[PDB]
Amino acid sequence: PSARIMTFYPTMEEFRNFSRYIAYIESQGAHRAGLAKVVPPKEWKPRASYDDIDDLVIPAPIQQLVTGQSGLFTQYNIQKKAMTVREFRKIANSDKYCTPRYSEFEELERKYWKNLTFNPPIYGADVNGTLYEKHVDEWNIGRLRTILDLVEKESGITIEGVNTPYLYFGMWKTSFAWHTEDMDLYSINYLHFGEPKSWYSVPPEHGKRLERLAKGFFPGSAQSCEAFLRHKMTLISPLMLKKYGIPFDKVTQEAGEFMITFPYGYHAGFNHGFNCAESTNFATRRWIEYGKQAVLCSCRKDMVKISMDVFVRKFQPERYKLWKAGKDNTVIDHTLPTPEAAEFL
Ligand SMILES: CC(=O)Nc1ccc(O)c(-c2cc(C(=O)O)ccn2)c1
Ligand SMILES: [Mn+2]
Ligand SMILES: [Zn+2]
Repeated sequence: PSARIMTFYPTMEEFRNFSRYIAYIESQGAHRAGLAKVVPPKEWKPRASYDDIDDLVIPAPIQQLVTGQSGLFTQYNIQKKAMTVREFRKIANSDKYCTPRYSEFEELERKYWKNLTFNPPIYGADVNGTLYEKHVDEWNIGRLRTILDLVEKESGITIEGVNTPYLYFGMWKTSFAWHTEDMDLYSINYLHFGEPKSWYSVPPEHGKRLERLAKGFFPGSAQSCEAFLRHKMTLISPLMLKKYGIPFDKVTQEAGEFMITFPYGYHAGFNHGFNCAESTNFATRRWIEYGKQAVLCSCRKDMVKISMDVFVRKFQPERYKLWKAGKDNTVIDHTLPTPEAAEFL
């Protein structure tokens, strides 16, 4: 109602059916913030121990160089040589790169935005893989069983990090820039272990305002691409958002907790120290209209585009002809929960 980030605490019985619970948190309005936390039942664990992954290879570690001032920044991601987790961790916990001393989140937050452009960190990002054991059937990021699977059930198409899992090994001050998901999908993020990850979110109903702000500050960027925020290079501080009246909220994700982003929910954030997160995209019936209307990067060829055709055919058959003819003028109402939420309404 205030479009603020909500947190949920499912029972183990509730935790069993992933799609149904997302339908439930949406019936509670969680999607309005564009971001929600889910704390799993105490009984649940995805892997017995994380002690046997020191030899896992991070194929393409990136150094995050950041340039900018007064709350506006551009981030250049520079690929470094491959690396084992053990090698990463020891860099991460080294004195040069480890978390500074701090009392409250607010202080660490100030330190992040103050030292953003100094001493570039390394982010072990976009590693193909899962840390779930094969037997875990609840909230398994490797096989969430949502209608996004249609991309690989009806079509034979695989998209790394999108319907397959990605691992993110973070250290202090590693960042994810402001962005929505590819095709404005949902995403799920599970923090396996380590120091926290802090998130900023803008409600989907005020997302355009964020985009107008960004276009204002980066007009050359705006001109050379229709959706340059999809480059995931743009950092904008909470003080800049507050100054220009963009509504937003912030939340800190601890180890063992899930974050869900919702369609067209802009988010950004940073890692507090050494940690590991797993994520992928997923969809619900509500996403389809977002997919249909998503504005994509127009300046790169290696970017993610999902043929919406099969989703329209299967879930909106009465609109298929109209859509295919270019006359579908459905307007998205960001406050409405996905259809599956009828059960709880
Ligand atoms: C390097 C890249 O393609 N960026 C990217 C693409 C899609 C995403 O969902 C995220 C992302 C990453 C995180 C994270 O690094 O923890 C959190 C939320 N979103 C980051
Ligand atoms: Mn994301
Ligand atoms: Zn582009």
